[PDB]
Amino acid sequence: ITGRPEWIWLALGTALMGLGTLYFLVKGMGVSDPDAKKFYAITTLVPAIAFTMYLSMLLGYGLTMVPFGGEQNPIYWARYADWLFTTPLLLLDLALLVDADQGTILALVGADGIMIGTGLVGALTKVYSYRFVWWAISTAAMLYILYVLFFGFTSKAESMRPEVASTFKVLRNVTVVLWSAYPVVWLIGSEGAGIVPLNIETLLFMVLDVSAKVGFGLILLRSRAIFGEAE
Amino acid sequence: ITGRPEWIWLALGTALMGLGTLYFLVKGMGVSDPDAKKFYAITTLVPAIAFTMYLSMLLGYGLTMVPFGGEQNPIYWARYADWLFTTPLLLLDLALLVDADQGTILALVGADGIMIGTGLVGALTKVYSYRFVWWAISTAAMLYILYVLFFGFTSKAESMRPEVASTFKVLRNVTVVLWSAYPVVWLIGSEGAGIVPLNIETLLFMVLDVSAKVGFGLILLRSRAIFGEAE
Amino acid sequence: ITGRPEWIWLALGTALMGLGTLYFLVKGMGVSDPDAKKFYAITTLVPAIAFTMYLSMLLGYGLTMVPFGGEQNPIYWARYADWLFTTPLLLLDLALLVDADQGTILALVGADGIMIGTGLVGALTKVYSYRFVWWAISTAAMLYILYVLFFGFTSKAESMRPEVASTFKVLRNVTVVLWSAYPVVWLIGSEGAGIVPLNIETLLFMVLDVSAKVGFGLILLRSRAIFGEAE
Ligand SMILES: CC(C)CCC[C@@H](C)CCC[C@@H](C)CCC[C@@H](C)CCOC[C@@H](CO)OCC[C@H](C)CCC[C@H](C)CCC[C@H](C)CCCC(C)C
Ligand SMILES: CC(C)CCC[C@@H](C)CCC[C@@H](C)CCC[C@@H](C)CCOC[C@@H](CO)OCC[C@H](C)CCC[C@H](C)CCC[C@H](C)CCCC(C)C
Ligand SMILES: CC(C)CCC[C@@H](C)CCC[C@@H](C)CCC[C@@H](C)CCOC[C@@H](CO)OCC[C@H](C)CCC[C@H](C)CCC[C@H](C)CCCC(C)C
Ligand SMILES: *C/C=C(C)/C=C/C=C(C)/C=C/C1=C(C)CCCC1(C)C
Ligand SMILES: *C/C=C(C)/C=C/C=C(C)/C=C/C1=C(C)CCCC1(C)C
Ligand SMILES: *C/C=C(C)/C=C/C=C(C)/C=C/C1=C(C)CCCC1(C)C
Ligand SMILES: CCCCCCCCCCCCCCC
Ligand SMILES: CCCCCCCCCCCCCCC
Ligand SMILES: CCCCCCCCCCCCCCC
Ligand SMILES: CCCCCCCCCCCCCCC
Ligand SMILES: CCCCCCCCCCCCCCC
Ligand SMILES: CCCCCCCCCCCCCCC
Ligand SMILES: CCCCCCCCCCCCCC
Ligand SMILES: CCCCCCCCCCCCCC
Ligand SMILES: CCCCCCCCCCCCC
Ligand SMILES: CCCCCCCCCCCCC
Ligand SMILES: CCCCCCCCCCCCC
Ligand SMILES: CCCCCCCCCCC
Ligand SMILES: CCCCCCCCCCC
Ligand SMILES: CCCCCCCCCCC
Ligand SMILES: CCCCCCCCCC
Ligand SMILES: CCCCCCCCCC
Ligand SMILES: CCCCCCCCCC
Ligand SMILES: CCCCCCCCC
Ligand SMILES: CCCCCCCCC
Ligand SMILES: CCCCCCCCC
Ligand SMILES: CCCCCCCC
Ligand SMILES: CCCCCCCC
Ligand SMILES: CCCCCCCC
Ligand SMILES: CCCCCCCC
Ligand SMILES: CCCCCCCC
Ligand SMILES: CCCCCCCC
Ligand SMILES: CCCCCCCC
Repeated sequence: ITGRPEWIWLALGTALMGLGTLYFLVKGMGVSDPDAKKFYAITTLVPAIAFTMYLSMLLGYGLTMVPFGGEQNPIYWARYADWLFTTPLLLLDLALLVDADQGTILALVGADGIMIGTGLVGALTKVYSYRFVWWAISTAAMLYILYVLFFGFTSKAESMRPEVASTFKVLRNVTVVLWSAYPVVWLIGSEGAGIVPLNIETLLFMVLDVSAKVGFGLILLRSRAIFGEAE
Repeated sequence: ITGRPEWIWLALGTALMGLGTLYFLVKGMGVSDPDAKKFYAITTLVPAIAFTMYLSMLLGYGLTMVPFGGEQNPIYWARYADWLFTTPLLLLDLALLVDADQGTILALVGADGIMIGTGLVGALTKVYSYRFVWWAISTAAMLYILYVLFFGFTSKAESMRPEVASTFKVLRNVTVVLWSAYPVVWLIGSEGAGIVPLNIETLLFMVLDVSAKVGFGLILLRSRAIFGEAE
Repeated sequence: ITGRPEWIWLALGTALMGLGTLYFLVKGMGVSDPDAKKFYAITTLVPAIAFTMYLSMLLGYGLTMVPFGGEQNPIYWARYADWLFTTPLLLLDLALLVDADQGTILALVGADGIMIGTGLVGALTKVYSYRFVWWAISTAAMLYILYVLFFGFTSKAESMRPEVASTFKVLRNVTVVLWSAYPVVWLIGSEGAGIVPLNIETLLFMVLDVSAKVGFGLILLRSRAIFGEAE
C-alpha cells in the first residue's frame, strides 16, 4: 500500500466515504415519509458505492497499467466503475426533486452513461492522440447534461413549492461547478497531458468526490424539500 | 486504421450513426408533449450509443483476437456492447407504443439480454463446436421475442388508436425482418462457419444496423402516434 | 469437461435449471391477469439466467485461475454474473408481493449489488488476507438486506390480504435460511479457507441455487397471492 505516494489520499477518501455512509444511514433511520425515503435511499447508496471503490484503489485492486507515450502508466480504472453508478444516482436526486418527466430522466441517465463510458475508453486507449478524441466526446455529453439542468429543470423548479425550488437551485449550482472540474483534472493529469503528477491528481479527485457526494448529500438531506407537504 | 480492409464500412457506419443522432437531436428540440419526449429520448440514444461503438471499432479498440480453428480470429466485441443497450431500447419504443404491461416489458428485456449475452459468449468461445451451442440458445431467445411481438402486442395494438396501430404494425414488420438477418450473418461470417469474409460481413452488419436504428427512428418520429390525443 | 471432478454437479445444475425454466414457461402460458404476469416474468427469468451460467461453467468458459497461497486456484467467476442479476430479481418478487415503496426497493437492490460486487472482488483478489476483508463487507450488505426483509416488510405484509401475508412469510423464511448459507460455503470453500474441496463446494452451491430459485418459484407461482382480488 504505502509504496504508492498517493496512498494517503486514497485512505482519506475511503474513511470520509465510509463515515458519510454511516451518518446518512443513521440519520435515515427515523424516516417514514415515502417521499423522504426515496431521497435517503438514493443519497446513502452514493457514498457506499464510492467507499468500496476507494477501498479497491487503496488495496491495489482497482489499478492497472496502460502503455502509452512509451511508458507503463498507472491508471485507476475503479474510478469509472464508481462514477458509472453514482453519477446517475446523483442526477436522479435532482430530477425527482423537480418531478421531472420520464423522457427527460432517460435522456440524462443515457447521456451520463455515454459520458462515463467514453471516459473509460479514453483512459484505457493505447494510442496517445486518440485518448483526447474520447475526452472530447465525453465532454460533449457532459455539456448536454449541464444544458438540461439549466434550460429544462430550472424552469420546472420555479413552478414548484418554494423550498424545493430554492434547494434545487443550490444543488444545481454545486453540481455544475464541481462536475465541470473533473474533465479538467483528467486532461492535465496522468490520464491526459501528464502536467500534474498522479499523487496531486489523486488529491484533487478526492476533494471533488467528497464534496460532490457527501457535501451534496448533507445539503439535500437537511432540506425540507424531501418531505411531502403534510399537516 | 486503413490496414484493415473493413475500415471503409466502419467509417461509413460511424458517419451515418453520428448524422442520425444529430438529426434526431435537432428534430426533438421543439417538442413539449411528455409522451413524445419519451420516444425522442429513447430513439435518439440508440444511434448515439451505436456511434460510439462504431468509432471504437474504427480506431481498433473494440477488436480482439480469439484462437479457434488453429487461427487467431479477429472478433469485434464492441458490437455486443452496442447491442446490449440499443436492442432493449428499441423494444421499449415498441412496447410503449402499444402501452404494454410491465410484466411483458420485463420478459422482453430479459430475453433480449440473454440473446445478446449468449451471443457474446459464443463469439469469445475457443472450442469451435461450442460456439454454435451458444448461437442456438441465443436464437431461441430471439424467437421468443419475435413470438411476443406477434402474438401479444399485435392484438394489443388493434384495441388502440388507429394511428398507433398502423405505425406499430409497420415498425413490427421492419423489426422482425431485420433482426432475423443478424443470426444468419453471424453463422456464415467470421464468428461462425467463415464462409463470408470479414470485410463483407462488416458491410452487412452496417446496412442492418443503420436500417434497424436510423431507418426505424425516421419512421417512428415522423408518426403522429407518439403524441397524445390533444385538441 | 469430465476432466474436472465437479463436472457432475455442474451438469445436474444445468439440467435442473433448464427443466425449471421450461415448467414455469409452460405454466405461465395460460395467464392474463396483469399482476400475475409480473410474477411469472420475474420468476421465469431467474432459472433461465442461471441455466446459461451453469452451462458456461460446465463447458469451462466461466472458470479462471487466480494465484494466491502460492497456487493457481480455480475460481468459477460465472457464479457472480448469475447472482448479479438473479438475486435482485428474487428480491423484487418479495417486494412486489408486499407492495413495498420505491425507496425501499432501491435500497434493497443497491445493497444487493454491493453484496455481489464485493464478493466478486474478494474472489479475484490475489492478496490472501484481503479476500476476507471483501467477504466481511459483502456479509454486512447481506445483513442489511435480511434486516429489511424482517423489520420493514413483515410489518407491511400483515396489513395486506391474508393470502399474500402467509405466502410472503413462507418465502421470507426460505430466503433468509438459504441465502445465509452462501457466505458460509464461500468462507470454508476454495474461495476462502480451503477446508472443503471444490467438488463438494460445487455440490453445495448447486443444492442452494436450485432450492433458492426453482423451489422458491414453485411456492410462489402456486399461490393465489400473485393474482389480484377479482370476482
Ligand atoms: C443507456 C446507457 C446506460 C447507455 C450506456 C452508454 C455506453 C454504451 C457508452 C459506451 C460504453 C462502452 C465503452 C463500455 C466498454 C467497457 C469496457 C471498457 C470493458 C473492458 O474492456 C475493454 C478491453 C480492455 O481494455 O477489453 C478487452 C477485450 C475483452 C475480450 C472484452 C470482452 C468483454 C466486453 C467488454 C463485453 C461488453 C460488456 C459491456 C460493455 C458491459 C457494460 C460496461 C459499462 C462500462 C457500460
Ligand atoms: C435481466 C437481463 C438483463 C439478464 C441478462 C442476461 C445475462 C445473464 C445473459 C448472460 C450474460 C453473461 C454471459 C455475460 C458475460 C460477460 C463476459 C463476456 C465479460 C468478459 O469476460 C469473459 C472472459 C473472457 O472471455 O473473462 C475472463 C475472466 C475474467 C476474470 C472475468 C471476471 C469478470 C466477470 C465478467 C464479472 C461479471 C460481470 C457481469 C457479467 C457484467 C455484465 C456484462 C453484460 C455482458 C451482461
Ligand atoms: C446500484 C447498484 C447496482 C450499485 C452496484 C454496486 C457496485 C458498485 C459494487 C462494486 C462493483 C465492482 C467491484 C465491480 C467490479 C467488476 C470487475 C470485477 C470486472 C473485472 O475486472 C477486474 C479486474 C481483473 O480482476 O480487471 C482488470 C483490469 C481491467 C482493465 C478492468 C477495466 C474494465 C472495468 C471493470 C470497467 C468497469 C465496468 C463496471 C464495473 C461494469 C459493472 C460490473 C458489475 C460486476 C457491477
Ligand atoms: C462522485 C463523482 C462524480 C460526481 C464524478 C463526476 C465525473 C465527471 C463529471 C467526469 C467527467 C469526464 C469528462 C467530462 C471527460 C473526461 C473524463 C471524465 C470521465 C473525467
Ligand atoms: C441495432 C442493432 C440491432 C437491432 C441488433 C440486433 C441483433 C440481433 C437480433 C442478434 C442476434 C444474434 C443471434 C440471434 C444469435 C447469433 C448472435 C447474435 C447476437 C448476432
Ligand atoms: C440464486 C442465487 C442466490 C440466491 C445467491 C445468493 C448469494 C449470496 C446471498 C451470496 C453471498 C455472499 C456473501 C454474503 C459474502 C461472501 C460472498 C457471497 C457473494 C457468496
Ligand atoms: C480544476 C482544478 C485544476 C487546477 C490544478 C492546479 C494544480 C496546481 C498544483 C501544482 C502543480 C504541480 C506541478 C509541479 C509538480
Ligand atoms: C451536523 C452536520 C455534520 C455531520 C457530520 C458529517 C460527517 C461526515 C463527513 C463530512 C465531511 C465532508 C463534508 C463536505 C466538505
Ligand atoms: C441475410 C443475408 C445473408 C446473405 C449473404 C450474401 C453474401 C453474398 C456475398 C458473396 C459471398 C462472398 C464469398 C466469396 C468471397
Ligand atoms: C427528411 C427525412 C430525411 C432526413 C435526413 C436523415 C439523414 C440521416 C441519415 C439517414 C440515412 C439512412 C436512412 C435509412 C436507410
Ligand atoms: C452451510 C453448510 C456448510 C456445511 C459444510 C459441511 C461439509 C461437510 C462435508 C465433509 C467435509 C469434507 C472434508 C474432508 C474432505
Ligand atoms: C407439480 C409440481 C412439480 C412440477 C415439476 C417441477 C420440475 C422442476 C424441477 C424441480 C426440482 C427441484 C425442486 C426443488 C427441490
Ligand atoms: C449503466 C448503468 C446505469 C444504471 C445506473 C443505476 C441508476 C439507474 C437510474 C434509473 C432512473 C430511472 C429511469 C426511469
Ligand atoms: C447491477 C445490476 C442490477 C440490475 C438487476 C436487474 C433487476 C433490476 C430490478 C429493478 C427494480 C426496480 C427499481 C425501481
Ligand atoms: C452549455 C450549457 C451551459 C451550462 C454549462 C456550463 C459549461 C461549463 C464549462 C465546463 C468546461 C469543461 C471543459
Ligand atoms: C415463432 C414466432 C413466429 C415469428 C418469428 C419468425 C421467425 C423468423 C425466423 C428467423 C430465422 C433465424 C435463424
Ligand atoms: C440482523 C438482522 C436479523 C436477521 C438476520 C439473520 C442473521 C443470520 C446470520 C447469517 C450468518 C452469515 C455469516
Ligand atoms: C497528441 C495531441 C494530438 C491532438 C489531438 C486533439 C484532439 C482533440 C479533439 C477535440 C475536437
Ligand atoms: C463443428 C460442428 C459441430 C456441430 C454442432 C452443432 C450444434 C448446433 C446445436 C443446435 C441444436
Ligand atoms: C490470513 C488471515 C488474516 C485474517 C484477516 C481477517 C479479516 C476479517 C475482517 C472481519 C472484520
Ligand atoms: C468507519 C471508519 C472507516 C475507516 C477505514 C478505512 C480507512 C483506511 C485506514 C488504513
Ligand atoms: C458529423 C460527421 C461525423 C463524421 C466523423 C466520423 C467519420 C470518420 C471519418 C474518418
Ligand atoms: C431440457 C434438458 C436440458 C439438459 C441439457 C443440459 C444437461 C447437460 C448434459 C451433458
Ligand atoms: C460543496 C461544499 C459542501 C459544503 C457541505 C456543508 C453543508 C452543511 C449543511
Ligand atoms: C427499413 C428501411 C427504412 C427506410 C427509411 C426511410 C423512412 C423515410 C420516412
Ligand atoms: C426450499 C425447499 C423448497 C421445496 C419445493 C417444493 C415446493 C412444492 C410446492
Ligand atoms: C456516525 C454516527 C452518527 C451519530 C448520530 C448522528 C445524529 C443522528
Ligand atoms: C446561491 C447558492 C450558491 C451555491 C454555489 C456554491 C458553489 C460551490
Ligand atoms: C458555471 C461555473 C463553471 C465553473 C468551472 C470551474 C472549472 C474548474
Ligand atoms: C405493411 C408495411 C410493410 C413493411 C415491411 C418492410 C420490410 C422491409
Ligand atoms: C418474417 C419474414 C422473415 C424474413 C427473414 C429474412 C432473413 C434474411
Ligand atoms: C412457516 C414456514 C416455514 C418455512 C421454513 C422452511 C425452511 C427451509
Ligand atoms: C434464521 C435462521 C438462520 C439459519 C442459518 C443457517 C446457516 C447455515
